[PDB]
Amino acid sequence: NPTDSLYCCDRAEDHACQNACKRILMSKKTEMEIVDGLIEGCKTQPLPQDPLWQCFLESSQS
Amino acid sequence: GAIIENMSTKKLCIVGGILLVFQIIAFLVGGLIAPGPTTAVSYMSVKCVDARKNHHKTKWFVPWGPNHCDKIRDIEEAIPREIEANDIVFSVHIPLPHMEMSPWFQFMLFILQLDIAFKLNNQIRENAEVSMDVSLAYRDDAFAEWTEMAHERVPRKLKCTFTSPKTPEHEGRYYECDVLPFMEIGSVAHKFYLLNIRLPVNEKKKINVGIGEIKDIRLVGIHQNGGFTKVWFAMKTFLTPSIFIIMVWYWRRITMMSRPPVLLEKVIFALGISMTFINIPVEWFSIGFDWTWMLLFGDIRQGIFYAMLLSFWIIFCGEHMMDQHERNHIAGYWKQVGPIAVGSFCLFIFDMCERGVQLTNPFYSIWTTDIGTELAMAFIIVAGICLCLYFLFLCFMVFQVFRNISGKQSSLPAMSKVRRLHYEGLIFRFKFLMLITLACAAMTVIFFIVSQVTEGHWKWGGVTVQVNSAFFTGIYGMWNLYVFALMFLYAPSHKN
Amino acid sequence: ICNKIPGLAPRQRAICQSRPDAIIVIGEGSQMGLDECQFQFRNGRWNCSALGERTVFGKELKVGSREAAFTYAIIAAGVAHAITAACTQGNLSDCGCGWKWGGCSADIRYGIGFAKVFVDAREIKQNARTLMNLHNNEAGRKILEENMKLECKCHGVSGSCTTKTCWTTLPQFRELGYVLKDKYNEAVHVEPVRASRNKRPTFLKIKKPLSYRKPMDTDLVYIEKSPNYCEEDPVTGSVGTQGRACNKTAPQASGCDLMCCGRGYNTHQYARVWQCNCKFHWCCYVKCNTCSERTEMYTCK
Repeated sequence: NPTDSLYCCDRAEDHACQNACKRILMSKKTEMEIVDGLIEGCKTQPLPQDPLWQCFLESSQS
Repeated sequence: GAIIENMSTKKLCIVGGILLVFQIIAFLVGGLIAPGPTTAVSYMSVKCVDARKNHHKTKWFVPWGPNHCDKIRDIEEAIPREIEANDIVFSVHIPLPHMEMSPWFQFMLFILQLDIAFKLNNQIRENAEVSMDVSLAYRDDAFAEWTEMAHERVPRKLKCTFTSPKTPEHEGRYYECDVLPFMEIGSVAHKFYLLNIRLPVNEKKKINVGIGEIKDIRLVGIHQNGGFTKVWFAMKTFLTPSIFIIMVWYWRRITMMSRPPVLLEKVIFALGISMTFINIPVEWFSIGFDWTWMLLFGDIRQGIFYAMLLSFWIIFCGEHMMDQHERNHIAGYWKQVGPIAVGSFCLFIFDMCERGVQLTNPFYSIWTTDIGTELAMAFIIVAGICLCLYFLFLCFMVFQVFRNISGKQSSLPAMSKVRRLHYEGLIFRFKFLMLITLACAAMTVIFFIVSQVTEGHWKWGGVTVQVNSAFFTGIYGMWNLYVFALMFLYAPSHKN
Repeated sequence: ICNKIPGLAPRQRAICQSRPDAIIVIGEGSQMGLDECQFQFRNGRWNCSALGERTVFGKELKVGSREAAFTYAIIAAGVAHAITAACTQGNLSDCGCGWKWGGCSADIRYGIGFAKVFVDAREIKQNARTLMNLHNNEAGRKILEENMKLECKCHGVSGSCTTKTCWTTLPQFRELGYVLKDKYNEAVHVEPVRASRNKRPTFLKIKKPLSYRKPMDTDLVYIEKSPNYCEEDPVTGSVGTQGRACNKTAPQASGCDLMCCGRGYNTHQYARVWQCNCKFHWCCYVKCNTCSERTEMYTCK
């Protein structure tokens, strides 16, 4: 459930990533389009050092 | 006299071979079957944050899992959030995730390792003393509430040194602090333990002020492996019936004779009684009850056996003096047995102060304060002096016995036949037991040194052998067989 | 999910999909290694930064010099250290473990075994650079293993050493960074070895005279000459020294005369806040005022 993981970028450092989060998650319904939207939304490749992607990967196990 | 005087060399060598086979088995049991004596698990405490919810009632902070605390990854992050001291509480959940503690772990021993960072304006004071506020709880299943075991203030004096130059280019490096003895209990009856450590600050009263700049609190938990405990209990369950049979036979051999028992045989029987007291697996009741005093009881049993053995050696040496000796009254040995009694009493009082008080306060440590250290060191020094005096007396007695033996051997052809064989039997008995005792003591010391200096195990073939546990099992079986051979060989021999 | 993460080999991404949570810790470890490298070289002309895109392992070095050797060694050491520290913190549940019989196996062996295979999995190709890379990663792991502190406590008959336990602890990573800096100050030159039958290099031997032996496993090893690092050049990955601050003093590698490679310095009144004079506790928030007087920060042109 992509909506259930919307809390992950409350850990994000930039408000731009947060706005991209809300727009994509309430606008997109498929995961690959979601991740492409995020990387094009606040212009950072997925990195296990980023707390946003850290939360996403961690919550993927739950 | 004793049986060993009359045994032919063939039967004596047969008995020696049987005892050697049993000794080999006792070594191999701990070498191969046992998994090692003890286990140390290092825990990194999780820096939970109090949001000022602990107003009156004792909330418990769980490091991980459901209901986990609002943890802080790096303690520097508290400054932006306006989080201050007296709020950050270090929490440890004693079994690592998806693990349980069991009574087969005979004890729990915890110590701390404070990670203190260097900083020019926040250095450790000259005599800094951390004053923790430690709380501990136990839980039986993963859904019940935590029940408070103990809640104590635990002061510890810091001993920290910084190797690198005290320069701003070297800020952030850690002090080389020593480990702090934290707590110990003799029972692990409960499955899960939660430990909460606070560091409250009141700079007016000088409490936890000037103790530096702590980044992290590491904790190490030491317990006895369940497999080693199982092996130990199996070994004791085997040994106890054998020592009972030997003791009953020996007591029958003593009583069913034409004379009252001599002092040497009473001392041998007392040594057998002490070793039976050790062999009895009363620890196998700790698995069903929360008896915290098991460590102290085991210490008392071991000390009793050590004192009895050291007294037996001097009684044997005294009894085997040929000339103007063989006084079968214990009162004549106060000079040489007295040091043993004094040293045993001093060590017993020291253990009562160290491990006896801990029953009422698991975090207690006699070395926490200077005066307690003075008392403990005085008792240990007096015990050491008594041991040195005992060893000097033992060497004197052995030398005098050998002088009398050498004097006796000159006149052996002159006495009658009965006296000739009697004195030859006394000589043979003393020589045999001295050789065996020296061999056993030398092997015990050598294997103890090996256990101290070795890695902990050795690899050969497709298996690894535990050296530490083989040492324990082998020495225990060795002294059990020493007592067995002592009681069997030195019982009175029948005459017909 | 992580099939798009930059800089991972296909086997590394398979491992990533296998266990999402291990990747978080390993990424934190690689970041710790890169941060330690950047702190160690803070005053150097090469500040452990390279021209390129950000990856989990940072910008890769286009020349196999001593700098790349130190970077890869610190990356491997950081990965292993983070895996072990996360295991001991309770962040990883599958780590180590058995428990009731043997007390579970060691933590450090699990950490090293995982970090070795994953970090070496990045070396997809095979070349002298690859053998150097594997040697440097193994050197980092070996140096981390050497610096573990061994501690023992006696809990025998009363307090005696009749029975004592011994356990290893991870070294705090700043000390390991200093140790690897010392090793970097003595890295050894190398060329690969080649034979008629194998047709490709299998191992590597020392270039420097007086010896022809294989380099020791704990030595940092490099194959290419180091550039000047103060000229911006994309063919070599040097970002240049322009814009970097300097102390305008005699000491080596810190002065503007050496930092700027003769181009001089530009300065301005920066006036840092320099908050000072606080009543520090052992941690956490304290109240104090600031004492920002003045500064003139010199920077290379």
